[PDB]
This record gives sequence, structure tokens and C-alpha cells, in this order.
Amino acid sequence: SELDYYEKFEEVHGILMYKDFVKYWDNVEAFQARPDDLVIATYPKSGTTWVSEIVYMIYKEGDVEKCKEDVIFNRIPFLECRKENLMNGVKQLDEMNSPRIVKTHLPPELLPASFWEKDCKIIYLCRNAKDVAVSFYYFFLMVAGHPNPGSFPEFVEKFMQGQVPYGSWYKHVKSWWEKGKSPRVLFLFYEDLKEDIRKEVIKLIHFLERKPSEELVDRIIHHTSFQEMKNNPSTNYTTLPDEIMNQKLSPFMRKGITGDWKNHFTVALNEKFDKHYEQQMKESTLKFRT
Amino acid sequence: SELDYYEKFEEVHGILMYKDFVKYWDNVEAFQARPDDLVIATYPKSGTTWVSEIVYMIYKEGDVEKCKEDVIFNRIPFLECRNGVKQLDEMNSPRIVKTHLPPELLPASFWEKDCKIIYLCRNAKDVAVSFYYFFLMVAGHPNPGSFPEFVEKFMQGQVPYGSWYKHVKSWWEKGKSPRVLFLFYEDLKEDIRKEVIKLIHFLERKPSEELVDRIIHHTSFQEMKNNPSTNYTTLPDEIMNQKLSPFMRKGITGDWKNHFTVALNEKFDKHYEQQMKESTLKFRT
Ligand SMILES: Nc1ncnc2c1ncn2[C@@H]1O[C@H](COP(=O)(O)O)[C@@H](OP(=O)(O)O)[C@H]1O
Ligand SMILES: Nc1ncnc2c1ncn2[C@@H]1O[C@H](COP(=O)(O)O)[C@@H](OP(=O)(O)O)[C@H]1O
Ligand SMILES: Oc1c(Cl)cc(-c2cc(Cl)c(O)c(Cl)c2)cc1Cl
Ligand SMILES: Oc1c(Cl)cc(-c2cc(Cl)c(O)c(Cl)c2)cc1Cl
Repeated sequence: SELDYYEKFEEVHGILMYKDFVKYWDNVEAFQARPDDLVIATYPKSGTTWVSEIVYMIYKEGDVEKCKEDVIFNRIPFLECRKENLMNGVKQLDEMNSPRIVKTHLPPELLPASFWEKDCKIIYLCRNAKDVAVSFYYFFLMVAGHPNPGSFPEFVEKFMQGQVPYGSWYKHVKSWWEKGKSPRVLFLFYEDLKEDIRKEVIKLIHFLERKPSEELVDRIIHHTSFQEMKNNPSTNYTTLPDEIMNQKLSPFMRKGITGDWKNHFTVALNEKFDKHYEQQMKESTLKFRT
Repeated sequence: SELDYYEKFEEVHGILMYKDFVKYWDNVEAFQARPDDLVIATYPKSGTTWVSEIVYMIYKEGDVEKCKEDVIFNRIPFLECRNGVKQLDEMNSPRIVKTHLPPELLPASFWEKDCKIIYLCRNAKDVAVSFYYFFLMVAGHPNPGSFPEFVEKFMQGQVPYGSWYKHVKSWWEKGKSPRVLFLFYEDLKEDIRKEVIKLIHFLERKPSEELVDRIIHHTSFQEMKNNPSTNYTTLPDEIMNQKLSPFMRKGITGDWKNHFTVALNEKFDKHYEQQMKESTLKFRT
């Protein structure tokens, strides 16, 4: 197992990362942003795809047709993603006409300097740690490039130690929470989108300086609902071959709820996790709902 | 598959039972008890072996050498198992009888002769875990399915010997009588000395520090786990594949926390309340 992780991951700037990405990190380091670039940042499996489609719809005034012109991972390039010449986020962005929407899972400390220098707006989305752990576990099982996660308890231990891609979820959300105090960095919660999607959609429309009409909001709401996105080949990653994403084992649009952790954490693992969580987050005003 | 699951079982008087036992059930119901017979009754996986060895040691005044003259399932016949009835019929008194039968199904002869009975119960969650591994390792059992699936079966009493809830509630009522000693696995775990002394007095034996000392040492989990007379290792893998899961598995209280998800635990507790809130019987998980 530890050997598996050693083969699959490597650190960059002290953060564990997919080895393929690290090989060409210089391209990420020197990435050139544009003033109107919009960054969507998240710790893995926090609802990136969901908010990305909401944002894309807002950019297209809710035109569903314009949102299916290409798959989501081509419409919204994954900044640091690189797999030799098979996948290249920086290349996709470089050739992309503005306004560009950039997806990234990088903690603030690793975001390319250009983005800060150009004062680009950023939307950060987070989700409670327990549900993120469950979602990430299945991701490890379905997606190529990951070591065997082993049992759920084993995987959760590594999660608690930040020994997974992008490092510590705890440090990730806390660092972005600080950046979120800024007006140009909108800090959102997955659970808030679940509880009152209308409120969050209207919040996003205003953040992006667009006009919130009843018709636009309505289109966004049903189009970005879990069931619709799960069936939408543009947003469900099903165009990817099984060797890349084996959705037969687990679909990308898995369950889309808050609280699935209760179906995976044993009572003992939950007790241990909560204790560790409290130590990690006690000194923070950031509060999540499970 | 439900079909494959129940193919291994057959109901007898309302409770699911190992098909082989049922074939000879008339012999069980017609069993002839003796006045000095001692019955050790338990729902499966509640510590039967543990309390059986404690009782045997008391009968043998703590003579460890005597407790190893034969394997436990021969020293203390499993009444309804088949050949328990034969072993008992051919055994000299005083006889110690092991059984997992609810009080309503205990052979009439035992009640008619007013035999002493020791009943041992354990919290439902830990019993479910212990029983789950028993299914995986013991022949005669179908695939228990996933743990959540097995727990569902357990809650519905769709396992050998039926409803744990009805089993413990009925025996609790019988336990009100001074003739039926009602014990808890958790009590043996928390203060074995207290329970051993209680057992010695119940069995009208003279307690001594030596006797108590010997029993406590001899009946510890580690000792019994390594003792071939009590760990069921003499049975071939075909009968009991302990490579999959040993009979003497963990011997603790609370292992349920390592198996029940938060969701399953919540569902189980809700169901538990509906089944037990009217009983004065109180546990500890
Ligand atoms: N429209 C939507 N509504 C709710 N959850 C959604 C969603 N689109 C994606 N998700 C969930 O977001 C997670 C994927 O996150 P990301 O896009 O950051 O990789 C998955 O969580 P689950 O695995 O818990 O179902 C997925 O089901
Ligand atoms: N001396 C001892 N101390 C504690 N637990 C014991 C024990 N001997 C057996 N057990 C436990 O009693 C259970 C078997 O019960 P029975 O004899 O009725 O079939 C097993 O529980 P676990 O599976 O939880 O470990 C087993 O480990
Ligand atoms: O959000 C994502 C994260 Cl964190 C990682 C990958 C991802 C997918 C494949 Cl197939 C890989 O080989 C690697 Cl190294 C990363 C994809 C997405 Cl969409
Ligand atoms: O306590 C026990 C219970 Cl409930 C069942 C068996 C048991 C063991 C085997 Cl190998 C079988 O084929 C059957 Cl049908 C029951 C053994 C013990 Cl010791």
C-alpha cells in the first residue's frame, strides 16, 4: 500500500500530488492569467462539477445548448492537470478565448502567482470532511492514477493525515477560509447548495455581476440538479473511457447528497474521526454541517 | 440469494433451525431429564463456551486436568444438536446440558423436574457480530451476506434459534425464579470474580480462594483460546474453518462499534427500542 502511494503520488511545494502533474509543474508555476479569468477552487470531491456548471450557465445567460457544445472538462480546463500529451490543462487554457473559467484544487499557497497579481475573482467551494472522504474513496477506486485505497477505515486514516492528493483537507479549507474574507473570493458550502440552491445561485449571479431573472434562475436550478447532471454526458464524465474513469465500478455522479458518511463510517471510525477533527479545527471560525 | 439462505434452515415451532437438527426433533422433545441435571441456556454466541467451562471447573473443584479429559462439546453435550441426546442419555449424573432453545421449546422434562438452569445473555449488537463471523466460518450456514444484510436478518429473527429479542425476554421472565440464574456476558467481562462467586453459590458449592483463583485464570480468553479442549480446533476445517475466523475471536464487549455504520446503528437502535422498551431487562453495549 505505502509502495502503491509512493509510485502514484509525489510532493510539490510540500503538497502531495498526482505524479503526472508534478512532472510538468513548471508550466503551472508560470501560468499566465488574464484579468477576467474566473477561478473555481475546491478540495477534491467537494462539488466542483456542480458549481462549475452553475457558473457556466450564468456565463451563457442560461443557454443550455451553449453549455453542451463540449464536455465540462474541456469547457472549464483543469489548470494543473497534465498526463504527458494526453491531457494538458495549461495548454487548454492558453488557447482558450477569454473569458476563461479555470478549475483547480490547489490550496491558496500553490495557486499560480499570476492569478493573485491580476486580482482574478475566485469562487471557493467546500464540503464537510466526512462526505468528502466518502466521495474521494470511491474516486480512488474508479479513477486511473490512484493507488488501491484499501478498506474505508484505512483510506480515512490517510485522509486524516493529509496523505492524499492535494494534502490536508483541514489546511486546505482553513487557508481558503482566510482568503474568503476578501470580496473577490466567494466562499461557498456544498451543504448550502443542497439546502437552498436558489439562494446560492442568486448569490453567484450577483458575485459575477449578472442580472438575476426568475427565468434564468429557474433554468439554472433544474439544469444543475443532480438527476439532470447525472444524465448529461457533458457533465457526467461518461465520454471518458473505462481505462480512465471506470464508472461501472462507481459513477462520477454517485449519490449527490449530504450525509452519506453515515452509510460508510463505522461508529468507532466516526468517534476517532470526530476527535481528530476537533483538534484540527478547534481554532477556526469555519463551521461545517454534516 | 434468499433461496440459498433458507435452504440451510427449517422452522420448528416457529423458529428457524439448522435443517439437520429438525430431522430428529422428536428425540429432543421427548428427552428425559434428571432432577440434578444442570441446563446452560444461551442465545447463540453469547458466551456459552465461557460459562460452560466455568461451570465445569466448579463441578470438578477447579481440577484443570479433569476439564481437559475430553473436548468441551463432549463434556457438556449440545442437547438439540445432531448427537447430543445420545451423549446425554449415555452420560452419568450429574449432567451438564448445553442448549440455545427458548424456554417455550426446552424439553418438558426439564421443567417437570424443576432442574436448575443458568441463562447467559449478551448485548444484541455484539451477538450479531459474533454470529456473523460464525456464519462465515461454520459449516451448515449459508452466506450471511454483507454485515448490513445479516443485521437485517438478525433484527427479523431470521437466523438459527429465531428472535434474540423474544429469546432474552422469555428467559428474563423465567429468570425471576431463584431456580434460573440469569447472567450477562458484560458482567463476566466487567468483574469475573463477582460472577464466579455467584455461580459457585448458585451451584451450592463451597467457595474458596483457590477455587476462584483457578477458575479466573483457567477461563480467561487467552487461555481458552489456546486450550484445544475449549477452542473447537479439534474439529476439521470442513466442519469449522477457523482459518477464516476463529471460534475464540476477540472476546470483548463493544466490537459492534467496529462493524456497525452510524446509519445501521441508528436503524438497529430504533428497532431495538420497539422490541425491548416494555421489558425490565436492561443491558449494556
Ligand atoms: N448537481 C449536483 N448536485 C449534487 N451533488 C453533485 C452534483 N454534481 C456533482 N455532485 C457531487 O459532487 C461530488 C463530485 O465532486 P467534484 O465535482 O468536486 O469532483 C460527487 O459526490 P458523491 O460522490 O458524494 O456523490 C457528486 O455526486
Ligand atoms: N473466556 C472467554 N472470555 C471472553 N469471551 C469469550 C471467552 N470464551 C469465548 N468467548 C467469546 O464468546 C463468543 C462465543 O460464544 P458461544 O460460546 O456462545 O458460541 C465469542 O465472541 P466474539 O465472537 O465476539 O469474540 C468468543 O470469543
Ligand atoms: O477532480 C479531479 C481530480 Cl482531483 C483528479 C483527476 C484525475 C484523473 C485521471 Cl484519469 C488521472 O490519471 C489523474 Cl492523475 C487525475 C480528475 C478530476 Cl476531474
Ligand atoms: O453453538 C453452536 C451452534 Cl448455535 C451451532 C453449531 C453448528 C456447527 C456446525 Cl459445523 C453445523 O454444521 C451446524 Cl448445522 C451447527 C455449533 C455450535 Cl458450538
